[PDB]
Amino acid sequence: GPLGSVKPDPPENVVARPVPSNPRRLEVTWQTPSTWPDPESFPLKFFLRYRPLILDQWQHVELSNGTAHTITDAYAGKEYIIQVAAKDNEIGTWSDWSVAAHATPWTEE
Repeated sequence: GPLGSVKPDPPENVVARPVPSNPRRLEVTWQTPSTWPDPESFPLKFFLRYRPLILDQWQHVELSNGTAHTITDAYAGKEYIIQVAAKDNEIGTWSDWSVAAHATPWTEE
């Protein structure tokens, strides 16, 4: 493609785990795609967006080099659809929203 800055494949190992010590924290962890070689030499910008299952509010978080995002803005009583995208810091090769992780922080009741 763009010879080098090829559109990064959908992030892998994308698992949103709920913190039992926080009824609103969602440890959204992930990793670079299997197709992606070195995540260091190629700063992969991850675009995370968490929208409540009761409100159509698509958030916008940029992770220049984040692989473990912790969001305390997640509702424990409602599911959160956190979609993760990929892109290259060098050349703008925006990748459409792929992985749509489903999670729910510690439902303290």
